[PDB]
Amino acid sequence: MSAMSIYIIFVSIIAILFLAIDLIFAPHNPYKEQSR
Amino acid sequence: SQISLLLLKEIYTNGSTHIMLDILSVLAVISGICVIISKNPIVSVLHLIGLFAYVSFYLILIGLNFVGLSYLIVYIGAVSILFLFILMLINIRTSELQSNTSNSIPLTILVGIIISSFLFKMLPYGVIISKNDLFFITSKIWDGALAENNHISSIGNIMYTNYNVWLILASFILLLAMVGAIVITIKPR
Amino acid sequence: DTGLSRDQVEREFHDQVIDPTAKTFKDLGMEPTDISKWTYHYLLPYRPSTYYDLPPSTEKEMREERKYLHVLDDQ
Amino acid sequence: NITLILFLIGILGFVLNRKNIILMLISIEIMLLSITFLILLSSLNMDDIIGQTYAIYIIVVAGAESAIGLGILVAFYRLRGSIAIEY
Amino acid sequence: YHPKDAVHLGLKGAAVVGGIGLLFAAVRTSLARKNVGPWA
Amino acid sequence: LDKGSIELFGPYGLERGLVKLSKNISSLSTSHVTTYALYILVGFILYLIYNNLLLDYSYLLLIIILLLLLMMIGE
Ligand SMILES: CCCCCCCCCCCCO[C@@H]1O[C@H](CO)[C@@H](O[C@H]2O[C@H](CO)[C@@H](O)[C@H](O)[C@H]2O)[C@H](O)[C@H]1O
Ligand SMILES: CCCCCCCCCCCCO[C@@H]1O[C@H](CO)[C@@H](O[C@H]2O[C@H](CO)[C@@H](O)[C@H](O)[C@H]2O)[C@H](O)[C@H]1O
Ligand SMILES: CCCCCCCCCCCCO[C@@H]1O[C@H](CO)[C@@H](O[C@H]2O[C@H](CO)[C@@H](O)[C@H](O)[C@H]2O)[C@H](O)[C@H]1O
Repeated sequence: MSAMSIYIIFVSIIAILFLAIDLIFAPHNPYKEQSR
Repeated sequence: SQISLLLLKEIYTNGSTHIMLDILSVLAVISGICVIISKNPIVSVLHLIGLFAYVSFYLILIGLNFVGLSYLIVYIGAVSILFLFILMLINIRTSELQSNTSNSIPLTILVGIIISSFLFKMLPYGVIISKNDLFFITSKIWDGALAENNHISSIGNIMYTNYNVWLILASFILLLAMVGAIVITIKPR
Repeated sequence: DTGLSRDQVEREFHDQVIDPTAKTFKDLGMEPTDISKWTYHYLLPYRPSTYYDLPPSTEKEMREERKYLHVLDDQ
Repeated sequence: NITLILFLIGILGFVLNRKNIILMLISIEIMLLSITFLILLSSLNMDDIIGQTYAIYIIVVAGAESAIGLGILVAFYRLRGSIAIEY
Repeated sequence: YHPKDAVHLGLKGAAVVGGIGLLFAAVRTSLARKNVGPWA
Repeated sequence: LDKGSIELFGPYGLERGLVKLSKNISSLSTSHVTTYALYILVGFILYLIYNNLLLDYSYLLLIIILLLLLMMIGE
């Protein structure tokens, strides 16, 4: 394949992975809790 | 004796899949559908920024880099930003912009058939070119490849000389959009 | 705790049966409260309410907007 | 064929709009992106640079209508306080 | 001269003229000010 | 006749009909940009239908004359 294609996918993988560590490893509390 | 015509794949100087065009068409359509159905005008402008990107890539993918990059610089870069400014400062109650869309389904059905059935006949053969399937064929040239120019150099060779009247009118349209929009918004002094 | 497990699903099929030989709130001088009087309190933090979700305006207040300038043309 | 569909989307934005003067602003630009896009794809077919240039000048007039359009919409909002259409 | 099938041609006008008026009713429903629905 | 059918089938009939006709047509003009845009597209479709189906010119007049009568009728 071309190089420009493999480059965006690679960055896309890295950008997903940092989500994975956050969503896997960081704690997750369920509680997510007018003028002109 | 053996078949004279021989078809084989290209190992290194290949090209792109035509599959990507069918993908970028689908998302452009999908993105465009969400523009005119979204309740919030902020969201519709976002679906517009998406549509401009898919069309930009479609053009880059078929060789039109300068204009495809121009669309990126101009629409997503600057027009949709001005749209975002205004839309994030005007007070918008998102229920006063909501109309009964279900009524207009029959008129959507009617006008979709009539426009599609007529305008499609007007398009030329090359645009609707896409079971024996026709393949397009290309070959090299040498006299015409002596000093090849990128599309922007070819546009430049004629944009400022032969068709320079078009530059004059455009300079005046932009100049009018400067004076006129400043004069109808600001309080002088 | 995923909120569903093998034994927890079986808990779904039973209904609470009140022991008639067991003492209750009243024996402790207390009144239970129902959950309907409390839902607004304990769910108010979970209420996404911005200027967007507000109702369409009335003609009387649309007139009030004509006494204000909604743009600052000198800033 | 994509050019015609995207033209319909801009048309249908006018079919389904009783309250959004902003979507009327938007759909005009979707219609312009169809016509510019059709000119461009036919220019690639005929090996002509004038189709590319005509696209460029459509893009420049398109941005200028956005400035005039959002400028006039600002002038209206200053005295109105609402972009809504009573219906 | 060449005789013409009246019933056939008569229906054509009904669909041609009636077809246009169906588009007019589509305008009426789209501009309805209440939630009247598509089948209206 | 003189003060009757001659005036009902004439100046007084035409006066009464036309004023009602024009009140109805001007009841279309609502200064709603959203409604004006639909009217332009409607008027665009009819032009395309007319000058692409090669419809009989008489077919058009029936529509035009039939429309005028519906504006004569109120409610
Ligand atoms: C995009 C790639 C595919 C997805 C990859 C990432 C997957 C993420 C999901 C798996 C990890 C979940 O991460 C975990 O979620 C649960 C539930 O919200 C949280 O759990 C927390 O809230 C729940 C609510 O029911 C409590 O019962 C639990 O006792 C508490 O610890 C954890 O604190 C969090 O660490
Ligand atoms: C072959 C058919 C005949 C061919 C064309 C004939 C057309 C002649 C019809 C004209 C109708 C009368 O035209 C209209 O009459 C009324 C009175 O009735 C006038 O109305 C006027 O007179 C009334 C009398 O009370 C007053 O209120 C006031 O002076 C004024 O309003 C209008 O100013 C005029 O517009
Ligand atoms: C010697 C003959 C002289 C002829 C002069 C020229 C005649 C002109 C031709 C058209 C005249 C107008 O013709 C007239 O149309 C109007 C509507 O516009 C009708 O006016 C009325 O119609 C019906 C009654 O029939 C009413 O319920 C309705 O409210 C009203 O509009 C008259 O009934 C009709 O007679």
